[PDB]
Amino acid sequence: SGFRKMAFPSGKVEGCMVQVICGTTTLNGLWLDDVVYCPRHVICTSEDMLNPNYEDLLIRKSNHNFLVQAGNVQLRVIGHSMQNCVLKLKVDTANPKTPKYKFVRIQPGQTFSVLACYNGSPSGVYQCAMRPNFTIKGSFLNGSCGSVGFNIDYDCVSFCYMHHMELPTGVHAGTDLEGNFYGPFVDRQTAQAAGTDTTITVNVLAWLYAAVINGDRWFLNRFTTTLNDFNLVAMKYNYEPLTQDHVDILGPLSAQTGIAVLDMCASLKELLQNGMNGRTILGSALLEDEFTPFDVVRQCS
Amino acid sequence: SGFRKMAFPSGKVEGCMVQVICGTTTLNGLWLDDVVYCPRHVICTSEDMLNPNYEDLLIRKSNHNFLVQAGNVQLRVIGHSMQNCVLKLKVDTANPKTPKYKFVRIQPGQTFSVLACYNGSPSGVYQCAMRPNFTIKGSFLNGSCGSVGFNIDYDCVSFCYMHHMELPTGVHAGTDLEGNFYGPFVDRQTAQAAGTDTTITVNVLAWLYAAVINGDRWFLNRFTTTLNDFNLVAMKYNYEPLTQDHVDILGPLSAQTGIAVLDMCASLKELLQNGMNGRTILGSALLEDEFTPFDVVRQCSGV
Ligand SMILES: Cn1cc(-c2cc(-c3cc(Cl)c(F)c(OCc4ccccc4Cl)c3)c(=O)n(-c3cccnc3)c2)c(=O)[nH]c1=O
Repeated sequence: SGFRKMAFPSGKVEGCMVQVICGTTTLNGLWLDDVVYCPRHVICTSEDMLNPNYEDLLIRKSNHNFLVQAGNVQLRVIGHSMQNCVLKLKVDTANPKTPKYKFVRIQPGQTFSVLACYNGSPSGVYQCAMRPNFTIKGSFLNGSCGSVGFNIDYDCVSFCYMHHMELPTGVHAGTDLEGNFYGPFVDRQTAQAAGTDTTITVNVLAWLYAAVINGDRWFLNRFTTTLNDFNLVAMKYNYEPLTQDHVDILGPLSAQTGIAVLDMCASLKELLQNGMNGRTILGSALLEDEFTPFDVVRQCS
Repeated sequence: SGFRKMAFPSGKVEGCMVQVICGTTTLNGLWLDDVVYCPRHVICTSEDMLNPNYEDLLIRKSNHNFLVQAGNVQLRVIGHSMQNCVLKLKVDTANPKTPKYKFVRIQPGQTFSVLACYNGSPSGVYQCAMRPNFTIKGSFLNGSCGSVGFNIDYDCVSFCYMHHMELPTGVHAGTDLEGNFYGPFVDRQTAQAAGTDTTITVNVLAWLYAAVINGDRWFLNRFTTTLNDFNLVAMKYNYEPLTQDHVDILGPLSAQTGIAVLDMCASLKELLQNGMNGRTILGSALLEDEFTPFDVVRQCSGV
């Protein structure tokens, strides 16, 4: 048993991380086939960052302005192009360690693993989730731009995130591997603030089901609730509204434990009202919201 | 900024995980050079596990009782021997993906990454600590026996743990890569429980320093305690004693924040008595103790 926040084995992503240098800038790149993906703000000076004209800055760049290093091997850039906020460096060598991969855009509440990298060198891996305000609560230092988030299914690596910036509140914003930002954020040094963050309700419910599966039942009660009555209460605690889609994806966990989804919603309503009272659930003194219903069936059932 | 429970990149270890079958038992092995390491209890049946005579059981076994699958490529076992509780299986081929490595034994309070595997295929990675009662609070399902714990220094993998069994309270027991158990446990189906666990005090203090570094500062105060006054309070809440060596390694965090160690102990003592009751620190409603001072420095300042 036991239930921890497991990240995916990072081996297939480590083999793709490289260092991209342009002028005074050093950040990370993702080497897949003969393409290196990195944030397009690699081409900026600090003065550009307030209102960068990325099209104007890139057209002034030549291939030899970009220094790419994979280990002790320096790759030769033979071309470049921009796709949304991601720069794509064509190189004369395909990465022999290129795994089976594909690019995906995830939705809030979805989880993935982050391979934090510095100077193209992987340093640590951790699991996190896309927040409802489209930020992630990562751990990033200066130099970590270009780090990627991912899931691995069987042997296919689905890249879903590339790290671009840290917001003033210490939270992090980025793009998918097609250069499209998650949320209303831009790669500009102007004033940007994430909206109010909320708890991922469907993930908390899935986590309570995993608690019942592992033998924790102290929080259940004899109550039920309607869907609308639950949302009116939960939204008073800054929880995300639960939808019928969410009710449906919890069915397998409801059928495995014999506890109806709206019955577990009644338990959560009471937990929000009473707190933990010194107790814990799966070793946590608060309600965890970064385990998806999919993740629960994976590590548990 | 930000702080999360961070594991080492597991790639150098993923390339060493193989599957080991003996009869009906299936678990994981560590393939380094031309030797595959795995728990010795793989040779036991359910009736054997009740009171095993390992030297007799292994003597009556053959190289042909060991099926070793590395991905889809079979590995011929050309020899076998026991070192303590770890079975060593000589194979015909050295592992081409063998990293620079060494076997080390860790102490309670030290942390390491665990690559949980199932049928020789890596499934997930997570960071944990060797508890003071020599257990680890891991996440293991059926078939994870043989998963290893490790740290990485530069390019060198320091293997420190191999998973053997789960205890009745849901915690886990295992050995170093030389077969020596962590804690007072034996690899036999018998009645064994873990001792009263305690909180790793030096790790909590380092974690509170990481909180200060990230802007969570409400728990600070102007007061100082003594190492004797603090340890008298710590023993009452099942906290490990704070030694002078623990204060010394918190030194870098003390200088970088301006919070002397015994000031942070005054903050910790007040948190121990007055509780938290839902108020959080680094998004946690309890005191985390699975980050060493070195973990904090590596993650918060990249030193
Ligand atoms: C040259 N250079 C720069 C970086 C790098 C750039 C950034 C970064 C990227 C962009 Cl597009 C920005 F608009 C930006 O201004 C943020 C800001 C400031 C003031 C008001 C509002 C806003 Cl929004 C910052 C970064 O946030 N980080 C980072 C730091 C800590 C944790 N995580 C990410 C790092 C790098 O890694 N390597 C490298 O060579």
